[PDB]
Amino acid sequence: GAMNSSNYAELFNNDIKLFVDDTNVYRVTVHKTFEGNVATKAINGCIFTLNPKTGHLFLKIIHTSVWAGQKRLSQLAKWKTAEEVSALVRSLPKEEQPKQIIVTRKAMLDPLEVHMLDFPNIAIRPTELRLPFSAAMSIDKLSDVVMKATEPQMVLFNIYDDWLDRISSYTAFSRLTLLLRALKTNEESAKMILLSDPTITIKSYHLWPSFTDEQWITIESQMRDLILTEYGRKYNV
Amino acid sequence: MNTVPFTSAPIEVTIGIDQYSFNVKENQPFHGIKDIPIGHVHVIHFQHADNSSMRYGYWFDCRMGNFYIQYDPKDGLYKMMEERDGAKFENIVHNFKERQMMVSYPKIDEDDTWYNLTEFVQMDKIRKIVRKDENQFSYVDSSMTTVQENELSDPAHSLNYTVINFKSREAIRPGHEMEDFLDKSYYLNTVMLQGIFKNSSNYFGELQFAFLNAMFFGNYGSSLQWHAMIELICSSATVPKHMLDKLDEILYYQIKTLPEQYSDILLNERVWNICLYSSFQKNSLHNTEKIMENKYPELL
Repeated sequence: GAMNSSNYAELFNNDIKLFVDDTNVYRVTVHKTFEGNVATKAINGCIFTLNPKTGHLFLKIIHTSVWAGQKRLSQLAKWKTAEEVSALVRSLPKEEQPKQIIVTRKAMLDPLEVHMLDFPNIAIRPTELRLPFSAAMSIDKLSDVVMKATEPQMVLFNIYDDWLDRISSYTAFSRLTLLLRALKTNEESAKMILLSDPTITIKSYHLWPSFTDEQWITIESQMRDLILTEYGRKYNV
Repeated sequence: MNTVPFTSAPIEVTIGIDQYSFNVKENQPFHGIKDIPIGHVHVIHFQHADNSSMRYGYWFDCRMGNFYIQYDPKDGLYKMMEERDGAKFENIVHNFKERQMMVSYPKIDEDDTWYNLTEFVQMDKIRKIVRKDENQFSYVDSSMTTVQENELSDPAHSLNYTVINFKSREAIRPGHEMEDFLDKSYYLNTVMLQGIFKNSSNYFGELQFAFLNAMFFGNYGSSLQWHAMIELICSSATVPKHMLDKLDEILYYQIKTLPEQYSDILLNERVWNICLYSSFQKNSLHNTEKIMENKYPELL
């Protein structure tokens, strides 16, 4: 059934699984027309497909051309996501195909189940976790490749950089979710914390700065403080 | 006007004949039902007074042979049987009629209800859904499962309704996933109507049979089949005009006949709300929408 805090260790077992987040597939700017009506302009989006055990991120860039002359784009966006995830699974060798796909939004269940009818042994599951994957477009290098794309493109990343050399995938996923939660809650403040010390850089082949174990503890504390500072600013408590 | 004689009535039972029903007392001198209209299928059904568990009964057509009911004290039920000896059967029926030991099928001359519930139902189609080829009549009861229920367990005692599954490779063409899931016209018109049923009459026949088994026996799988066949039409953007007009008449008479007290267990809130208020056909079922809004406004 559904993925929650009770079955959380399941993310880091040796059964291949992918999370799919569709929250950045269909993206628009809302603006006034000359006549004073309102219109949308689509901007490039992405499917966020992540193996939480390995850190492998399959970022399918959704170019604005895929919306041209289409109706009901928020509905189409779920089906285009399911089409591209299905195409990705079919492109992988059998021994790399996931046994489970967990969608972050329940509206993705039917579109993905219908696209994956050919794979009756791949379980399509919702989650009760509130995962901050919408903040993926706050990672500068992911935002850059999406906004520069002139055509549909798949780009592969490791969202954990080299962390798995030093920490388990449970700990790496915890760090990733805390960083994305902070970026989602106060992007400016989160990026300030990540880049305030110019002596710690981002390697060309990485997404995040090259923090030592001790520096990650300080960064992680600063991110929890940002989230609690922001929470006491939202709710006046 | 044909007759279904009873050898006897040794156990107290409520007897149904189509939409009508009668109480018979233990060892009451009851010898059957006369004046049964030729031209229609009929169902004779039973609920024992001492164990209302297992409603059960027999679909038949008096044009296909001479049928009678006889209680079996071993198997503990009223069984339908065929009398091959026409003269013996005529002689039995004449005696029971002369002694007025038979209830008369109580049709009002104005009243087209049974025709309206069975218009497309044919005994030959019933016998393919209910497989027992050595008999010309068909046994159904409360607990019989469908071939679809059995996939998700005795195959011989099953209801072989046509499997309808909206999230199945049968329902969805490769490369038309969104189109085929959101508009089921392909599934209805090409797969089901052209492919399996051959025509709308056979499709409606199965839909009408499913409803009647749901209503008369509280057969859950039958209720699931009735709703699936409604939903497949209502979820199709492209349906022949004659099929929509006929569906509206079929459902009107089904909703009209349903006991008011069983609406809660026989009507699926999600399917009816979707069919009348969200579906492609939300404005195509005027008669059905009006009777549903006036009779079951709570459900909606």
